Amino acid sequence: GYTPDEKLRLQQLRELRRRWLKDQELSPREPVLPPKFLQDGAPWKNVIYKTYRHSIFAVTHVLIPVWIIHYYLKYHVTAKPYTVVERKPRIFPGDTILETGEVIPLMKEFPDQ
Amino acid sequence: MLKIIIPTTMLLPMTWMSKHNMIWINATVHSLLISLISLSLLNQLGENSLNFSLTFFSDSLSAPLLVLTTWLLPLMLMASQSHLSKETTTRKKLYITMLILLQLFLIMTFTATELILFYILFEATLVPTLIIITRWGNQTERLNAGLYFLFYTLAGSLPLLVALVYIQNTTGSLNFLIIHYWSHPLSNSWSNIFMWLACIMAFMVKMPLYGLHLWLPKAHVEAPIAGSMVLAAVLLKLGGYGMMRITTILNPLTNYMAYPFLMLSMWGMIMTSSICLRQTDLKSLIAYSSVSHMALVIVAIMIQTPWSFMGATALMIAHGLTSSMLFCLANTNYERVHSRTMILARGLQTLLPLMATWWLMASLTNLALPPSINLIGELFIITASFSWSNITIILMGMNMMITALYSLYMLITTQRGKYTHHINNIKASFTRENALMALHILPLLLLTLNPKMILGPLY
Amino acid sequence: KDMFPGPYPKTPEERAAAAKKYNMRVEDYEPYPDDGMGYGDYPKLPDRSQQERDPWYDWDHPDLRLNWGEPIHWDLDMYIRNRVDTSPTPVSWNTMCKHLFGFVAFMLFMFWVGEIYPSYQPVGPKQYPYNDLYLERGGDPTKEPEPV
Amino acid sequence: SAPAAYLTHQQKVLRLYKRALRHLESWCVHRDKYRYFACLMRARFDEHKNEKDMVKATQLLRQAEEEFWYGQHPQPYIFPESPGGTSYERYECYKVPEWCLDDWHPSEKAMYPDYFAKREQWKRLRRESWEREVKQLQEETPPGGPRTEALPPARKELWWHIVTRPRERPM
Amino acid sequence: PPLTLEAIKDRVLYVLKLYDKIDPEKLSVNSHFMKDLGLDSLDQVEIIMAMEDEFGFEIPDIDAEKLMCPQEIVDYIADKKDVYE
Amino acid sequence: HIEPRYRQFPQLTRSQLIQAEFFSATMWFWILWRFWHDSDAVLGHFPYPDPSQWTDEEL
Amino acid sequence: KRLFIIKPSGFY
Amino acid sequence: SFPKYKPSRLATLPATLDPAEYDISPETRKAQAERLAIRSRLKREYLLQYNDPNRLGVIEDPALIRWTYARSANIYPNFRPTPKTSLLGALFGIGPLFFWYYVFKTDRDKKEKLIQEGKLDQTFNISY
Amino acid sequence: MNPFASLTLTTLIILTIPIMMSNSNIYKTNLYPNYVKTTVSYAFTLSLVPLLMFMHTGQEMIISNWHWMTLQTVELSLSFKMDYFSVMFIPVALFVTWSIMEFSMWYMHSDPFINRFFKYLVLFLITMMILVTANNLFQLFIGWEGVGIMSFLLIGWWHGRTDANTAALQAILYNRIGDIGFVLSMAWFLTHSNAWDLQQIFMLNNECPNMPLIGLLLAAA
Amino acid sequence: SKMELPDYKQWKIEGTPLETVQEKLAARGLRDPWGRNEAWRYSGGFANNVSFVGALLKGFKWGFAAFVVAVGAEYYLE
Ligand SMILES: CCCCCCCCCCCCCCCCC[C@@H](O)O[C@H](CO[C@H](O)CCCCCCCCCCCCCCC)COP(=O)(O)OCC[N+](C)(C)C
Repeated sequence: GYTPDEKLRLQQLRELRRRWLKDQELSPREPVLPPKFLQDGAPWKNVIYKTYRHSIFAVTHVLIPVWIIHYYLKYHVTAKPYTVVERKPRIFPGDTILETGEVIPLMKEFPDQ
Repeated sequence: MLKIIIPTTMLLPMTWMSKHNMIWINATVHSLLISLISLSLLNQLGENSLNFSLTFFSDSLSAPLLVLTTWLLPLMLMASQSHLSKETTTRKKLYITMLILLQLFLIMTFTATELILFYILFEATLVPTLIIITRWGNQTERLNAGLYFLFYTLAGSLPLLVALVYIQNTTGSLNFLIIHYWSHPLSNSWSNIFMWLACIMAFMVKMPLYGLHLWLPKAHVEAPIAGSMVLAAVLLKLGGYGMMRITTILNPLTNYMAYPFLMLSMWGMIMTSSICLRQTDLKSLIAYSSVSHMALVIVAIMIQTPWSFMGATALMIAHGLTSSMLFCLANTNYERVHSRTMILARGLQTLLPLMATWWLMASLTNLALPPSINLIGELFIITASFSWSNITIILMGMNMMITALYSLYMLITTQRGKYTHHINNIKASFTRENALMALHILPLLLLTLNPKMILGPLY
Repeated sequence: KDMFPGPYPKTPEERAAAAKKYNMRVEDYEPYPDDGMGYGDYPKLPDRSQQERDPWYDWDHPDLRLNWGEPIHWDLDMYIRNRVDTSPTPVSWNTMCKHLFGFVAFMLFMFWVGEIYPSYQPVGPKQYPYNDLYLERGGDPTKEPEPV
Repeated sequence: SAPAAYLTHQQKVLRLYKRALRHLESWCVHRDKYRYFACLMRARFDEHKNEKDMVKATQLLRQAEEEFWYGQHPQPYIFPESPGGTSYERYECYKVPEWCLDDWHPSEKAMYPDYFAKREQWKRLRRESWEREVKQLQEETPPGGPRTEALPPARKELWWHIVTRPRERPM
Repeated sequence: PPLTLEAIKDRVLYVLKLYDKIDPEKLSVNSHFMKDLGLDSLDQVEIIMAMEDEFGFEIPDIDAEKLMCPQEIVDYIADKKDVYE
Repeated sequence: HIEPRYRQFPQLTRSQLIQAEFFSATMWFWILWRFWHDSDAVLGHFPYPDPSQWTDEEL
Repeated sequence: KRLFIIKPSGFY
Repeated sequence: SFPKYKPSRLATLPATLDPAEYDISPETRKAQAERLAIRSRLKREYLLQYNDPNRLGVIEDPALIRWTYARSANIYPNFRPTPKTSLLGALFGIGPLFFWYYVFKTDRDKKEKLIQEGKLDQTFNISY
Repeated sequence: MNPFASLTLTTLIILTIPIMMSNSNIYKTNLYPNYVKTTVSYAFTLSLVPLLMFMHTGQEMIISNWHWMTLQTVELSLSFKMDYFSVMFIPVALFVTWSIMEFSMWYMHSDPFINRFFKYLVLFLITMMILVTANNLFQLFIGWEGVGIMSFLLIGWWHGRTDANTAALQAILYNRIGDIGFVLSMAWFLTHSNAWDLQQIFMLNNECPNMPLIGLLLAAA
Repeated sequence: SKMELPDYKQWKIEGTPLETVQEKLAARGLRDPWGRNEAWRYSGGFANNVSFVGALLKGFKWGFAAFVVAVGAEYYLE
């Protein structure tokens, strides 16, 4: 059971608030200054984005790093010992490419499945 | 060098003769230049300590500190120059003189060389910082604070003084190089023990020790920020520098006398950090964080293992920059709202972003995470400490716990969360603010790339 | 002014000034009391983490959740939320403690009695079934020193 | 939004009812079983003492509180807006108070001429209004009782507080 | 669902209609709840919780005490959702 | 693109159901094809008591 | 657009 | 039901179970009327402060200042020596650090006797 | 071999670039995130290759391109061991995270600051890569702790409600408690084995280590 | 572009499991006013719960067949 004065209060504030929110709305009010702007717009004049965008993007992000980092590879690996240490390949009974060699052993095993 | 030191004197005439509304630019620009000149000193040598005049030398231990000390002046200027404005021109012009006079005493007291010269400057630093704390601090308590800052230094320093004189009588010269070479052990008895404390207590006061640190928070609560940045970032560290110096003598006695101070330190670190976890107001929180880190330096010095001195150097510098950074970064809030108490700031992030970013970087390196020079500085001394006693890790680990918490805490309490409603006072971040803290934090991050020039002599 | 907290509970007739001063006259004024901890003439308030106070009320400071001049609990910060929450719990406290600590206890003892009787070894009685394998021994004798 | 008032018995037993009923859904899960036990529950409240003297009744509450507290379920369902919430304040990151925009400086303020125009209209309305709420508040109030706010009588009515809260999901 | 005032008043009555104790023809947006209709509070709690439940919206208790007129309700949700429609 | 309804849930596009059903069927097709491709739930038999002649006992 | 967002000035 | 809740320092009893919530006398109702009176007094005040155009700046509430004051400046002037606090302070003070003193010193001695009189010294530990 | 070498390091490093682009105006655009999903896509495409060179011939690699700080005796240096584990694991992370990218573009599509959110995503993943790859133990520690703090930044994303903040703080707290053990171990290997490198430590510790393993276990906890 | 509300009248309770419940309350004689609301939208329309194991076998009806095509390919390879 609200007191009537409370009722009119809540009514008044409700009206004022809807008035506020209605005031909040914007129209063609969204705006911008004119917009180097030419440094971007001139480049877009001839680009064919549907394929070319993926082109340039991939060009940078995958082509440049590998060229660079591999050049850095000739730096650090050619420069110094133990910069890169391989596990050295397993060598089975089959001949090495280094100089033939290698041999199978016994093969005394019998029966199957 | 005598070359860097003259211009530092020369700014004073320049300050006084500067046009009344241009002085900040003068002092700023030339202080930056002289910083860059200071930087050339850094080269050092891999073997012999660098030398100059008969009366100066530049050990690797001093050089990064010297570079830092030269580096701070512009920063304090950028912080100060809006904090004060309504002050009369003659008084302001009087004011920066305190700062520069101060750093002049620092550039002199780092390169030493005689330990009596080093002492007299070591104690000479006390005056300008006193004047600054007392005349330009806010609120009443600063008066009282002045006294605590003062006597705790002198009561420590004075016996050291007499002790110094004594040695140059019991041996030849007081000079550092020869005493590094002519050094001979002092041992047990009882006279030699009092010699020990006499040559340690002053240095262990000036970088606060847990049983004696009481003046330090109560200094930082009071001092105008330009006083705070120096009182935190530098003077502590210089006390550490001197204590690293005088340990050329002593031994083997240090092996026997380290224990009590290792207890006050190893326990005081966890303790003060714990107090740090529940402050009422931020400006103190930072201060106790500072003591909580200096304890690490002081054990790092006393276990005397080379790793420990490496870590000593690194942590001294890193904590320098990060602490000063937190202070200016707190003063900004204090100016925007005059709250001081941390609770009123509340949702400061909501109303402005970039400061939240600096809060993030700064606190983030306060907790020390890799590969901050703070961290790497700290990990070494944990290593050497662990060599010294396998148990010790259980203490260090707790530190690394709490220093996380309160650090993040100061972040999440004064930022993340709701804005206070009525506090309309905030006004969207000046350029100088961002400029300033960017100036703290960038060097701190570049510096990680090249530790090898900061680790110091025992590298 | 005089608004700042004043020393010592021991103001039996002057207590009214104190109760007024913190804005809580209704003899809710509770000094800690005189004691050597040295905090005196400050209201002792019941412990209550801020969750306990009503969320739906429109507080002046909703995160702090504690309007305006209302005197603040001493250990505000420990109860500030994000810290200790002393909210009431449907199962009683001691029962909580007993159930969990007892649970971990049983968990451990059962565990270690388990450790006494490994699989493929066990208590001998069950071991009559549990026995198996042995098996593990192998390797060329060289492996005894190929690892050496 | 209807502050205070020292509490009374009826509303008390009512809130106990909505509460218990809700936890009862939290148990019964299915709309079905929940419906059944709900009807059974209200049936309990009426079948018991829907009318009685007070002194017995409070005892009946003291019974009910226990009987509830035992059955209250470790965690009730809670709507996200509610203080439990899966998102009690997810959006408080966003609700910036209006006065803060009043700071953008002209190069930004130019970009929304309309909104700012309307806004100065408002701020004008307030600064014009305020003395009236002063005199009225001064008027309707006795020394100053438990009640909060007071009715409009000819204009305005302490409105700036509520009317310009930053809605609910600003972003 | 950007939602509108008509949608609120409509969905609300659309729930009040289904409640048995109300006789649907007598229902009106302004129709009173106790002085008109004998539903009493013990059922009032039902209609309010069941009604908020439709939205997933939550009703604070002291505001639940007022309630009564359905228009007061649609007003209330209009405030909390800030529809301004 | 979809409308709220108030009970109907206008389950847009058959293609959705086509996809869902496609993956469920894809699942069973895999588990079964793999079940026929091999029975990995078994391999080689094992036994216990064996024969005393293989071991030792004498008397 | 349709409705005005509030937001602190981001210019500085 | 039977079991009954048992309140603790970390689990304060819910308000619904508090006996004081029930028994109620008109003077106690005057207590609630009073509490609402002062609470309404102050909140009315805070609203008069909160929103008139001319304030602009922050307005700190006095109670918070009494608190921050009482978390620092007021602690010492009171104090009082009391044997409970004094002994408790000696305990938390000198105690644990003596504890650590023995705990480190023994280990040090142990490593001493192993490095010297013994020969269990670590190898490779050339870093130092 | 060599192509494998350039390969893995590329399958890491390209991830860094968008963060760099974070100061570029494209970051301020709505357009940014799809460059990120595409970025992880290329990252994965590249990421498969080392696994296959790892397949049929089975080779494994360590590189330590640049010493960072030469101490006495010890000279720690960043070193990306690329064993079975580290090679196999990367495509997985790239894969699922790429799916998370595409998901998040829709889950958050209403949300402001979404671009920042993606920035934090990549920023997290890269630290994860720091952890899985690192040979030198210290580098494992930077990957460790950094992943921890990214966890903190993301848990608190809805920073308004307190519960998010407590959750974040809670996570950093227990992680830190683990970090104590991590540091204990990390010191002990240096004091004893004199190392901080998996080569050193695997080599010199045929003897039983009675204690470092348990603290390291706590860190694992 | 508001969607219309369906209908007040149309939500019959008779087909619902809930009707059984109202019967059970009728055994108590108790009245359960809300059911026509609760049951309407949920149980009473599209609702017709899918079997659990049947839900698990959502793809089996086609998968077994494509599998038959697969083994058919097996014999075809023979
Ligand atoms: C670096 C960290 C510092 C840690 C803490 C520093 C020292 C704390 C311990 C303080 C030492 C003792 C002083 C404490 C007060 C004693 C004097 C007096 O004020 O205390 C009386 C009461 O205190 C007790 O009588 C004294 C107990 C003292 C025992 C503690 C000593 C612990 C040893 C500490 C180490 C000592 C240093 C040795 C070198 C390592 C109260 O006076 P009063 O009210 O009028 O009369 C008594 C009232 N009666 C009759 C009702 C009882």
